[PDB]
Amino acid sequence: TGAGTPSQGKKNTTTHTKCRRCGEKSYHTKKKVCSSCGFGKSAKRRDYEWQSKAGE
Amino acid sequence: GRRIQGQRRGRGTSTFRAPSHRYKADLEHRKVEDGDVIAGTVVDIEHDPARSAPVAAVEFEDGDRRLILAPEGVGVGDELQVGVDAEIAPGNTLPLAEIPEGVPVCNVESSPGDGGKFARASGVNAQLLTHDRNVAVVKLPSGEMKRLDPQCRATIGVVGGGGRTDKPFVKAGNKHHKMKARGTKWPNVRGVAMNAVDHPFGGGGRQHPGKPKSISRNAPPGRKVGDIASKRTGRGG
Amino acid sequence: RTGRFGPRYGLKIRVRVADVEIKHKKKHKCPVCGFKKLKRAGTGIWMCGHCGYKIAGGCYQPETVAGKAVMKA
RNA sequence: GUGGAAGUCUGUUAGAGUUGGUGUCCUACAAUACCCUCUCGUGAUCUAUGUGUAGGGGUGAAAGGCCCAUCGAGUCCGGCA
RNA sequence: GUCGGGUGAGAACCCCGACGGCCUAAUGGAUAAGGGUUCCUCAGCACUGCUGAUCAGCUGAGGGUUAGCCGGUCCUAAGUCAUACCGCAACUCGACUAUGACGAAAUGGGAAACGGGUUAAUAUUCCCGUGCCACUAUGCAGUGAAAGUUGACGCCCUGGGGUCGAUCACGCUGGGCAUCGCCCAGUCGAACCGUCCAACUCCGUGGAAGCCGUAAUGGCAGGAAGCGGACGAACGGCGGCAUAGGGAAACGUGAUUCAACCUGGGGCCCAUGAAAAGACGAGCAUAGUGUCCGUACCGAGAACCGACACAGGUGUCCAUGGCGGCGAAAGCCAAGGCCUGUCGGGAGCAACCAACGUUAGGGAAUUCGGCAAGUUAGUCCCGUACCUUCGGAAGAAGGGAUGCCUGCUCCGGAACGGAGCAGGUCGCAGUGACUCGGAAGCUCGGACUGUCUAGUAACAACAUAGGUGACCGCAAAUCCGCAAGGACUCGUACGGUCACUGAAUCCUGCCCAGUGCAGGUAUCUGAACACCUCGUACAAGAGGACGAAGGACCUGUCAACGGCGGGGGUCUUAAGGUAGCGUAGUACCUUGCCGCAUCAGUAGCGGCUUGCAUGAAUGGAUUAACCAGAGCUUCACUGUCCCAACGUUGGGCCCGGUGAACUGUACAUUCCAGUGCGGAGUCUGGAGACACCCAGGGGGAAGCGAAGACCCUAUGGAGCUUUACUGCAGGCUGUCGCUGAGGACUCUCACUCCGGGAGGAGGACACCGAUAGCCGGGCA
RNA sequence: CGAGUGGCUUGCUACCUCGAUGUCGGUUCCCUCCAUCCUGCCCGUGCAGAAGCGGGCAAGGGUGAGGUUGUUCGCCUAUUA
RNA sequence: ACGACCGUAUAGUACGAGAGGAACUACGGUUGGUGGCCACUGGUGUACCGGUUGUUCGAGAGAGCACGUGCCGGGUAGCCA
Ligand SMILES: [Cl-]
Ligand SMILES: [Cl-]
Ligand SMILES: [Cl-]
Ligand SMILES: [K+]
Ligand SMILES: [Mg+2]
Ligand SMILES: [Mg+2]
Ligand SMILES: [Mg+2]
Ligand SMILES: [Mg+2]
Ligand SMILES: [Mg+2]
Ligand SMILES: [Mg+2]
Ligand SMILES: [Mg+2]
Ligand SMILES: [Mg+2]
Ligand SMILES: [Mg+2]
Ligand SMILES: [Mg+2]
Ligand SMILES: [Mg+2]
Ligand SMILES: [Mg+2]
Ligand SMILES: [Mg+2]
Ligand SMILES: [Mg+2]
Ligand SMILES: [Mg+2]
Ligand SMILES: [Mg+2]
Ligand SMILES: [Mg+2]
Ligand SMILES: [Mg+2]
Ligand SMILES: [Mg+2]
Ligand SMILES: [Mg+2]
Ligand SMILES: [Mg+2]
Ligand SMILES: [Mg+2]
Ligand SMILES: [Mg+2]
Ligand SMILES: [Mg+2]
Ligand SMILES: [Mg+2]
Ligand SMILES: [Mg+2]
Ligand SMILES: [Mg+2]
Ligand SMILES: [Mg+2]
Ligand SMILES: [Mg+2]
Ligand SMILES: [Mg+2]
Ligand SMILES: [Mg+2]
Ligand SMILES: [Mg+2]
Ligand SMILES: [Mg+2]
Ligand SMILES: [Mg+2]
Ligand SMILES: [Mg+2]
Ligand SMILES: [Mg+2]
Ligand SMILES: [Mg+2]
Ligand SMILES: [Mg+2]
Ligand SMILES: [Mg+2]
Ligand SMILES: [Mg+2]
Ligand SMILES: [Mg+2]
Ligand SMILES: [Mg+2]
Ligand SMILES: [Mg+2]
Ligand SMILES: [Mg+2]
Ligand SMILES: [Mg+2]
Ligand SMILES: [Mg+2]
Ligand SMILES: [Mg+2]
Ligand code: NA
Ligand code: NA
Ligand code: NA
Ligand code: NA
Ligand code: NA
Ligand code: NA
Ligand code: NA
Ligand code: NA
Ligand code: NA
Ligand code: NA
Ligand code: NA
Ligand code: NA
Ligand code: NA
Ligand code: NA
Ligand code: NA
Ligand code: NA
Ligand code: NA
Ligand code: NA
Ligand code: NA
Ligand code: NA
Repeated sequence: TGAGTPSQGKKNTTTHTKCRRCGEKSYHTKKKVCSSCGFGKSAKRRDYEWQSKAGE
Repeated sequence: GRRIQGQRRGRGTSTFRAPSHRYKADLEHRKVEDGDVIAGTVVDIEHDPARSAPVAAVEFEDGDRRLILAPEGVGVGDELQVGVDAEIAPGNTLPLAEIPEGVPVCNVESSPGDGGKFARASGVNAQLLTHDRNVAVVKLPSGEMKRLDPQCRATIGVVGGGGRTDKPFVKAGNKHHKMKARGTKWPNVRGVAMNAVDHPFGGGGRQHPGKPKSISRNAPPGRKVGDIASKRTGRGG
Repeated sequence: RTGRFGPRYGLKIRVRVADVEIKHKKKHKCPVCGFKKLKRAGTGIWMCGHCGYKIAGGCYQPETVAGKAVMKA
């Protein structure tokens, strides 16, 4: 079975959804964790220094 | 290279775990305050999914209902006893001290009260040889002479289901069904049939182990494969 | 017997399956009563269709060479 | 004669698979398609949904196969001009 | 699709009718996910729609989803999270143990709903009628009340009960046809309340010594049949519901086969087939309460995923519509749906191409190869070789039959079930289409079913049962973690870990020198601490004594890595190739030699065989069965070939509409020669050459496509290996701390483990922290 | 032993292309060369004839079908001017 | 746009001890190639006519579908070898 187009047909599973805390469609309803703000994993807000250039 | 299969095992992932939730009971000798008065009646005989051997359901006088590691010859209606003063008949459990030397025994405790550790598989048995006030010498199924506290409890008789190993599996499918009830990854791909990256015996233009198969006791995991600290190999001599 | 295996598996494998299962399926004499009405109910489990007595025995035989040594000793 | 076993047979039942045609297509209907042919089809079977295992780590009946068109070490951003 | 017609400024494709077709597990009906308003109405055509459009899933504006009894909700599953505890430098990190919570919308468990009617769009939700459940209140009854039952369960075979459907018979109602007398539709009516009860189990009677019974197994003096009785089923029968409802009308009665549903019997397991909430147990009247969330529509060749109105992908239920037949098969046809797998018009419609039919005579001559195509075919009777693991081989092979019509026989309760008989009779052909094996032999490989390179490899590769070796007594062996801790393990040697070989059969020789592992070890070597000597008012430092693991040394071990020659009638380096097999899928010489077979055979098979460079679990030989595996031979077959022809359908060609891409330094009508960085349309010499356009098959533009995969180069990269260099985990071992009392010893008090506790085992060891030596491609 | 011609083989060289001039063999279809295998016309003969052998001119036309092998080559069979 | 071969007469002759065995010329035919043609033979011929299986239109009659003829039998014109 082709890994491309033919394998795209079984994709009717809902995972990432609108997050209660940040509003982004990143709340993974299976994991109950937002990949954008960290809701469900961290009280503190998700954020990293690599999200911007080193000297900025 | 990559971690070898024996290393994937330890992580305890689904593939390597036993289907515990499907198991029936943790066969252990009952705890008796003392006196031995404790007796019960066999209510049924069931199949043990964790041992491919029968097991007995018992109702004890004080209302307790527990499955028991069943020796051969136990049937519905029989009355089993557990205690120092328990009669000396198959199916009963008592300390090695109260057991007459020369009698076959099973489900022997390693240390008094641990509920039984030795001789529990199909058709096996231990052999109480010597007594004493300090040491009870038992011969385990492997043939080893084990010195045990005479206070260690045991069950009279040989474990039920003897002869299971006498019949060949005949086909892959039968192994399959058994393997599905154990904490084991099956089937087994030979190391020499793998790539170098996956196993120390992997690689090569043809199949053969790279070095000799006898590996030192001190070899680290990932390398300890083949014949571990073999004192000898082959059949000759 | 082993006839269900057709021409598969080889001699030893199926000669032993037939041997084991023929003994396995033989009429067995019940320990409680004395009637030859004991049938295997499963792995190591035996029962008398006459009185219902359910016993622990060998895997393919109600009595094993070792279970017999017990009675004596 | 009865009985109805089997990783048993035939079988485009459903369903699974993918041998040949090196056919059609090859700015495609399609970033793996179409047709004919062909294999399995009560079992180590096929399948939905839920669920677990995460990157030198998984998973692998082992082909360096697979881990979202990405694999002899995924993807994203950063180190980095 | 066509002919008429409707609307409109405009009609091939928007709508009506007729005629003609397509779809039958779907192109029909109901839905899960997912989409998210795509649903309905009105108004529109700038956008989207493979052409057009008055149409629309498009544009704009409005409207639309109604629940005690359908789902959610509640329960618990694999498993997940939170808090506590502990770890970690630390945490948004981490395992265990407690507690708590979460975790199933088709498709787990589960209190209760049916029928009719209604809208443009909802509907077990609204309306009408009827029924039912739970909780609470009032009243009567009741003291019972928690034991138990249920929820609640695997795979295979099978009996009985039985509804719908389908079919048959006959009657009634309506319709169709019009030489007959046939053919089609209908003939209805729920939940619920009540009642009936087969099977199973049990009781009494009875008293079988051979009877009873089954599809089959089976049953019995431990009490068979028979007889009587208790308990006891359907989504089933029956009555009510119902001068409810529905129908234009009639508004039937019986039967067979019987999905659903109910209830039994048997067989299998080295496999044992959830749990919890809840219900029952545990009466009745009346009344009150029953909130919250979902509900439109699509569910796909246009509403989902695939950038698209994508020929791909995507779960469940309808598996009982008719004929057919073994059939959920083909073919044909209903119901229902559709003409939207959405561009048309024209040319006997050329060449050429895609699918395909038929080809005389020959019959594999084609070709690497029978690739492709063809042959055979269903059912019954007869008959069936070598070989074989006695199963099989086998549908071997081969031979015969096959329709229709008339009258019958047999099996069975019967079928609109099956098996036969006699006579008549038509065709070239009776499995008349459809469905539907070509067959046989030799050799190689792997035993077999199974697995695999999603996307050029399906194989001989992997797996497998079987054979074997290794480790370990459980405070284990093996493995994960930095730690706290963890998998194996609800396990315990008939175990489970680590490896090799790979069914069966006959077998599996010799070698322990090297390497590996393991055991032993007088002596030798062997680190640090402590100790002794020298040195230093101390210290650095030098040296000694003691000596663990390890090494030297010795031994065991090849189904451990591997080895099995040259020379002579021993030497390297331990042995010197045994049974077998052999020009091999291993044989360089090589098309070896002989034979078979063919006109001719580098092929194939058999024999020989000094084997460039076969050989025993790096398994050897051999082998029935199996195989989309490799090679060869024969019969049959045939457009593969001799050698091509004609035809069919879709294109191609012309016309309307729509309308890209690749590619482009410039110039460019070239050809023959030459030259040039040695492979020129363009330079040189000649030749030829009026321009433009259509169709064609692709000679050239070293045609287009891709900063060559080959090769080398770079003090480039990466994956992999090892007795490369250097280090790092991990294991072993000494020492110090925890750590205590009296080169060997006892004890108990820390500490560890077992025990519910009492207490038991062990014990200054072990664990842990620190350090030293050895091993250490496991990893960098 | 000596002198040459060709550019089919092999070797040598490293000029051309590594931002690619698609491989061997086969096939199909076209043109050509002559160092002529057959055919035409001739010369010599150890030329009686017949059948040959050798040589000259000559490229108009012909030079086929098969068995083994991927083979080119080559071996083999029956036809053939 | 024609190449080549076989056969007959020549002739059992010339030649030759014999065995054997020509030629010029004139004829008939074959093969390969070439161009054209379809009276003849043959192929096709989903024009057409018949037979017949399954199913549907109630039967009959007459028809649709079974891949672009359901299958089988025959086959005109044309095109062809
Ligand atoms: Cl096992
Ligand atoms: Cl719902
Ligand atoms: Cl029955
Ligand atoms: K190049
Ligand atoms: Mg991928
Ligand atoms: Mg346990
Ligand atoms: Mg079996
Ligand atoms: Mg498992
Ligand atoms: Mg294996
Ligand atoms: Mg490999
Ligand atoms: Mg390695
Ligand atoms: Mg091997
Ligand atoms: Mg090997
Ligand atoms: Mg099968
Ligand atoms: Mg099949
Ligand atoms: Mg899943
Ligand atoms: Mg590889
Ligand atoms: Mg609409
Ligand atoms: Mg409108
Ligand atoms: Mg919940
Ligand atoms: Mg449910
Ligand atoms: Mg609707
Ligand atoms: Mg709806
Ligand atoms: Mg469409
Ligand atoms: Mg022919
Ligand atoms: Mg040939
Ligand atoms: Mg040929
Ligand atoms: Mg073929
Ligand atoms: Mg009869
Ligand atoms: Mg036929
Ligand atoms: Mg061979
Ligand atoms: Mg195989
Ligand atoms: Mg592939
Ligand atoms: Mg295959
Ligand atoms: Mg393939
Ligand atoms: Mg293998
Ligand atoms: Mg094995
Ligand atoms: Mg075994
Ligand atoms: Mg084994
Ligand atoms: Mg040979
Ligand atoms: Mg050996
Ligand atoms: Mg010029
Ligand atoms: Mg380059
Ligand atoms: Mg390379
Ligand atoms: Mg490198
Ligand atoms: Mg503990
Ligand atoms: Mg390395
Ligand atoms: Mg080119
Ligand atoms: Mg010349
Ligand atoms: Mg010429
Ligand atoms: Mg037709
Ligand atoms: Na290897
Ligand atoms: Na029999
Ligand atoms: Na295919
Ligand atoms: Na990585
Ligand atoms: Na970067
Ligand atoms: Na249209
Ligand atoms: Na009823
Ligand atoms: Na039918
Ligand atoms: Na199979
Ligand atoms: Na050795
Ligand atoms: Na050795
Ligand atoms: Na060897
Ligand atoms: Na297979
Ligand atoms: Na043809
Ligand atoms: Na060209
Ligand atoms: Na690499
Ligand atoms: Na270039
Ligand atoms: Na070529
Ligand atoms: Na010539
Ligand atoms: Na040849």
